[PDB]
Amino acid sequence: KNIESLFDYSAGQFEFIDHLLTMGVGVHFAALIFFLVVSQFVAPKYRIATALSCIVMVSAGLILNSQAVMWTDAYAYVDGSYQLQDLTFSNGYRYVNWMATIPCLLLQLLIVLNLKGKELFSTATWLILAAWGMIITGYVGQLYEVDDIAQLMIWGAVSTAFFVVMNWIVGTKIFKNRATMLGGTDSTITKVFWLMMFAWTLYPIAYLVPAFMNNADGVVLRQLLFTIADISSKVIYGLMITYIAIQQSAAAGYVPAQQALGRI
Ligand SMILES: *C/C=C(C)/C=C/C=C(C)/C=C/C1=C(C)CCCC1(C)C
Ligand SMILES: CCCCCCCC/C=C\CCCCCCCC(=O)O
Ligand SMILES: CCCCCCCC/C=C\CCCCCCCC(=O)O
Ligand SMILES: [Cl-]
Ligand SMILES: [Cl-]
Repeated sequence: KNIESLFDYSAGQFEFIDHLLTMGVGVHFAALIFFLVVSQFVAPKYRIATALSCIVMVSAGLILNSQAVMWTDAYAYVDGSYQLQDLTFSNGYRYVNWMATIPCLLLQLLIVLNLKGKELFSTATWLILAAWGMIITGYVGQLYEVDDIAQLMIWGAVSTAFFVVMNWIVGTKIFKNRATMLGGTDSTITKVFWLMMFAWTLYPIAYLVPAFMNNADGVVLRQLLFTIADISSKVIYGLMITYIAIQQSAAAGYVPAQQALGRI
């Protein structure tokens, strides 16, 4: 059981959540068209990093669209407020989606870091195992956000341990392979690390909202934090990854990338 089910919502709270989720869909699908069109300017070595941004945009866009429809299915305006009907709304579906989206985000970073062969395969496997441990333990913890806050906290601590180990793998790989990067992207990639540290830390903050703001305004805050975090961790991040891919492509002599950069 999730905290959303405990409350009735004002028309203001209900409509704001619907608009946040709907705006989220729009931003991700608008970004998808950008990544699709610029993929032709990326060298073959990096083209999979731009394709992964397209995959993340549709995956995230579809979960946000699903959440928006589930939100409107679950509530109806009755006696002056939006009240729970027969259908349920939950954040559980986002956790399931992270099982696919987090590995995609991590893989596109490894590609632009110029990792290849055995090092790429072994780094991706450890990263994906750490990401899955984080997601599964978090998914279990949030099943107790109404019934048992102590259990939410302890599964949250286990999940945070996987998060910290994953961030150490990411940081280690970034600061080690920064020197292999072309066209000044050795500087850009350090900003990508900090963007990840910031954006990804908003998810455990949203996870703890039932512990510090268990009310209808807390429900709104959690959807707002997921909105900021999704746009930063998927869209802004994807735009930086694509910039890095095109810049390294042009530095390596890929003529469509040089022509695209020269045109802007
Ligand atoms: C596009 C979606 C992304 C980048 C999701 C990232 C999710 C996390 C970094 C989740 C982390 C969590 C903890 C560190 C503790 C509480 C449980 C989680 C799973 C919310
Ligand atoms: C990268 C940042 C992306 C985030 C964009 C989201 C912008 C819109 C967010 C907040 C505006 C504040 C709206 C006021 C909330 C009204 C409270 C209520 O529900 O009654
Ligand atoms: C119904 C939802 C409303 C639709 C939202 C459409 C607005 C799209 C605006 C921004 C999305 C960001 C797309 C990223 C392209 C990068 C642009 C750039 O080069 O700076
Ligand atoms: Cl190539
Ligand atoms: Cl997602």
